[PDB]
Amino acid sequence: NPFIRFEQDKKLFRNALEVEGLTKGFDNGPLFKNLNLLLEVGEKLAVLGTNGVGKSTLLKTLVGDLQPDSGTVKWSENARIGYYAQDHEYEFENDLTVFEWMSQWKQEGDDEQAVRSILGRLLFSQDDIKKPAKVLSGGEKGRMLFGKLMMQ
Amino acid sequence: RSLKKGPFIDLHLLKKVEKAVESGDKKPLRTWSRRSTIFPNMIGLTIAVHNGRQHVPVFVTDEMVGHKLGEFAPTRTYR
Amino acid sequence: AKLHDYYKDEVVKKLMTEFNYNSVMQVPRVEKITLNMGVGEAIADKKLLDNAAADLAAISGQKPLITKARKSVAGFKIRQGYPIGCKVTLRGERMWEFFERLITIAVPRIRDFRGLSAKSFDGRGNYSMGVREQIIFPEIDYDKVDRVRGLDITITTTAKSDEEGRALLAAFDFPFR
Amino acid sequence: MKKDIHPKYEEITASCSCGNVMKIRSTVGHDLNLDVCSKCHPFFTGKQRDVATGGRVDRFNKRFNI
Amino acid sequence: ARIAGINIPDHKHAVIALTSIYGVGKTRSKAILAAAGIAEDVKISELSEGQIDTLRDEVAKFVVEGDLRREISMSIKRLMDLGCYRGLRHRRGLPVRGQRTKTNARTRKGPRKP
RNA sequence: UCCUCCUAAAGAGUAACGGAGGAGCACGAAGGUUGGCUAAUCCUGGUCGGACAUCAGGAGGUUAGUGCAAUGGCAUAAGCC
RNA sequence: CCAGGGCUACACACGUGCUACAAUGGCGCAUACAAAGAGAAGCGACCUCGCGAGAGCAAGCGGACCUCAUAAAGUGCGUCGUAGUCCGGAUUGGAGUCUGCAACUCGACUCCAUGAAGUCGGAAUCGCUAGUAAUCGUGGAUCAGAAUGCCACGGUGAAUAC
Ligand SMILES: Nc1ncnc2c1ncn2[C@@H]1O[C@H](COP(=O)(O)OP(=O)(O)OP(=O)(O)O)[C@@H](O)[C@H]1O
Ligand SMILES: [Mg+2]
Ligand SMILES: [Mg+2]
Ligand SMILES: [Mg+2]
Ligand SMILES: [Mg+2]
Ligand SMILES: [Mg+2]
Ligand SMILES: [Mg+2]
Ligand SMILES: [Mg+2]
Ligand code: NA
Repeated sequence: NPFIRFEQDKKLFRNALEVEGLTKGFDNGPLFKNLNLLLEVGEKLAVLGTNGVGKSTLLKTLVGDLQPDSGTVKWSENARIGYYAQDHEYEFENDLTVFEWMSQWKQEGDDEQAVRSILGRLLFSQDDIKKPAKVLSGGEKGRMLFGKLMMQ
Repeated sequence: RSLKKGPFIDLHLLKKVEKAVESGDKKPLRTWSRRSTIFPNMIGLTIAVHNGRQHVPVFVTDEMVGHKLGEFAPTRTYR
Repeated sequence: AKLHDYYKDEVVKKLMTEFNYNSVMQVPRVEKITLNMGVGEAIADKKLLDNAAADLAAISGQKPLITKARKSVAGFKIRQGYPIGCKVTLRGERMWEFFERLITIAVPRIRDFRGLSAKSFDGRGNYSMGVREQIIFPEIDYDKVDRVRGLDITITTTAKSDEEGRALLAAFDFPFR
Repeated sequence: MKKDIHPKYEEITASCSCGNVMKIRSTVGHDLNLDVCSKCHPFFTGKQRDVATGGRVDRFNKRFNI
Repeated sequence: ARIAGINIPDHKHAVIALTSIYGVGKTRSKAILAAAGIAEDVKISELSEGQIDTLRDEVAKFVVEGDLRREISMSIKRLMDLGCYRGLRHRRGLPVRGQRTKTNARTRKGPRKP
C-alpha cells in the first residue's frame, strides 16, 4: 500500500472556472451544447459516460491542450492545475531515468531528499531510481504521475 | 508636540545650570524636575533625574536635545 | 589588451624608477587571476552547483572546473569526492580583460562602496578579495539568478613582497584607501 | 580553448551615464549603458558628504525662535 | 511599467500604481499625477514611455524604497542606543506610544504564547 | 581449519588453558598496457565559512595512501587520474 | 503641608463593547428628509489665513429669533470586476495644533509615510415578538483638555411564533 497524500501550497476561496459555453464538436454534431457551470471551489464532479462521449476532449479544452470553438473558460489567477492525462506516453520519453524525471519537477526542493523519498514512500527502491523511467509499465507510470502531482 | 513657542523648562533648573556651566564639568546636578526639555547649553553636564525614589545620573550627548529630563529615567522596573 | 599595453608602456618605467631596479624583468608582474566559490550547499542538491558553474561561466568567459573535497570531515558532513566548489583560472589576454572589466566598472557597482582594503595581502605579493554579490557584474542581470552567492578574486603576481604587490596594483589605479 | 565548451565571447560597446564609451570584450550578446565607471565614481568627491550623518543641537536653535 | 523599485502592476489606474512604491501613499501619488500633468483615471498600459521618464524624475525627488529603509531603521537605532524610554520599548518589544499592555498589545507581542 | 606480530635465545624451526589482532571475502574492473601526477599536517590572505568544506602563497617532506587485521614493502612508485 | 512617582506596571486567564473580514461594498462628484438638547471666567456666526487639526479679527445670544449645527444611511452619475484587494486599520517614523504652570512616564486631534491580524470563526453561549430586532447618525450629564462608556433623540426598518 503506497502512502500518497496530495497537499495544497495555496488555498483557493471563491471559485475555479465559471465556464459558460464551449460549442465544441470535433467533426459531427457537438456532443454537448451549452455546458454553463461553476464550482465555487466545489469538489469531485465525476463526469461519466460511454466509450465515446467526450469527457477527455472536454477536459483537454478545459485545461488548455485544446480550446473551445467559441466561448471562454478562464481559471482563477492564483490557481495551480495538476493533470493526470488520459494518455501518458508523451511525458515518458527522451531517455530520462526515474530520479531525473521526478527531479525535473519541484519548486524549491533538495535534489537528494523530497525527490528521493517521495519515490520511496510509493513502492520504489534504490535499484528503481536508476533504471530509465521509459521502461516502466502501467501502475508504475501511474504512481509516477501521482508523485508528480504530490510534488507540484 | 507641545505648542508653537516657548520650550518650557523651570527657572530653578536654568539658574542652577548657568552657574554649573560657568565653572565647568563638576559634581552631578541634583534636581527633582522631569518636565523640562534639554536646551543646547546643557551638554557636558551630569544632571541627575528623580525617578520616584532616587536620582539616576545622566550624561547629555549630542542626540539628547528633543526630549525632557524624564525621558531617560525608567520610572518602574521589570523582572 | 588595453591594460596590458598600459602596463608595458607606463607601469614598467614607473616601478623601475620608484624601486631602483637593475633588470627590466625584476619588475613585479601579475601572472594569473583565480575566481572561485565553494557553494557548500551542494550536499543535498547538485543542481545548485550547476547554477553556480553557469554563474561563473557568465562572469568570466571560460568553463568553471568543479572541485571536490580533498578529505572527508564530519563538521559539515562531507566525504571525499563530493563536488563542493567551482574555480576558474585566467592567464594572459582574458586575465587582462577581466582585470579591466573589474576595476573600471564592476568595483563601483558594489552597494555601499568605500574602497578595497589594502592590508589584504598574503605577505608574498599576492592579493585576495571577496565580492559578496554576484550581481555587480554586468553579465548578470538580476533576473536569471536566484541567490546572492559571492565570488573570491585571487590575484597571483610575481611580486616578491606585499609592498611590491601594493605598488604594482596601485599603479593600475586600484581602489585602495 | 577547447572547441566550443565555453560561452560565446564577442566585442561589445558599453557606455556610461555621461558617455565615456569603452570597448570591452564580454559575454552578454548585447551592449549595455550603465552608471558612472571608475572614472566618474564619487568615492573621491562626496566622501565628506558620505560621512556627514548627524546633527540635532543646531536643529534645536532654529526651532528656538525666541 | 517601471519606477524606482518596480512598477510591476499593470491593469491598475495611474494614481494607484505608484502606491506600490515603498514611500508613496495616495495623496503623495495624487501630487505626482496632477503636478506632472497626467489624468488620475488613466490605465498604465495606455500611457507612453516618454511620460514615465517625466514620472521617474518627479518621484525621485522624494525619499523612497531605496533610501526610506535607512531613514526609519537608523532613527530607531538611535533611540535603541540612546537610552531613551521610547528606545527601551523598542528594545523589549512593547508598544511605544503609551497604550495598554495589560491584556491587549498582541500586535507588538506577536502571536499569543503561554 | 587458515592469516599477522611477540615469547623465538641476530639462518630455518621451536611449546603452554602464554600476550595482542583477523578470515570463510571483494573486483569485468579494484586486472593488462600506454601517457601523466604526487601526500598528511600546519602558518598568512579570502562572502556567507564555523576549530577544520572551496581558492592563492609558503613550510614540511610521505608522519599521507594501500578494497579488509598486522608485519615487511612501495617515488622507477605497488598510491592518484 | 509639599516635590517627584504609582493606580496607565504584563509570560497569562476571563467579562462587557468597538472596528472588520467587503460588491444589498468602498472611493469621487451633486442634491434632499429629522428629533432632542446645551450655552455667561460660556456658545460663538460672518471674514481672512492654514492642505487639516486650528490662528487673527470678531456681530449676535444669559435665548421658539443668535450659536453649537453641514444630520448619516438615501438618491443620481462614474470607477473599482474578486484580490489580503481602491476592504481592514493596527503598529511605527517625521513634521504639527490646542488645552493646562507642565503633554517623558500619561491627553486629544490633524498632515505625510508604513500598512499587520482578519477571507464569517471549536465545544459552548447571548438579545429580541412591531415601529420590536437589525442598521445609521445627533445631543447631553461629568469636564481646562480627556470616552468605542452611560444617559437620551430621531431616520430606515424586517422574519417567525404549528
Ligand atoms: N480525436 C477524436 N476523433 C473523433 N472523435 C473523438 C476524438 N476525441 C474524442 N472523440 C469523441 O469524443 C467522445 C468523448 O471523448 P472521450 O475520449 O473522453 O470519450 P470516452 O470514451 O467517454 O473516454 P475515455 O475512453 O477516454 O475514457 C468520444 O466518445 C469520441 O466519440
Ligand atoms: Mg629466528
Ligand atoms: Mg637462533
Ligand atoms: Mg624441537
Ligand atoms: Mg589494485
Ligand atoms: Mg606508468
Ligand atoms: Mg596497478
Ligand atoms: Mg484603575
Ligand atoms: Na475521457
